[PDB]
Amino acid sequence: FLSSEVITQVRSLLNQGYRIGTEHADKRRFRTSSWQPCAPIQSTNERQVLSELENCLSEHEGEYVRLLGIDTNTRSRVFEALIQRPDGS
Repeated sequence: FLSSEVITQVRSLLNQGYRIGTEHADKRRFRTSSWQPCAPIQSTNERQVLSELENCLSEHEGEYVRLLGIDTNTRSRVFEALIQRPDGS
């Protein structure tokens, strides 16, 4: 289901030792950059992370979903990218 590009980004982050997070916003909240998190992904197992990521995406179909890479020691964000949009504009 997940794209090659999203799998590549996730592997890259995990391989570097970062945690993966995700958040979502409908079209109205996207306007004000008002995101809500999906459930935390504690696993560092690639199969599990991708599985949970796909659940976030499918639970929020028709919303924006943003992939995050998080330095666990700092809790600082090191990476962000949109991985799902509403495919109209």
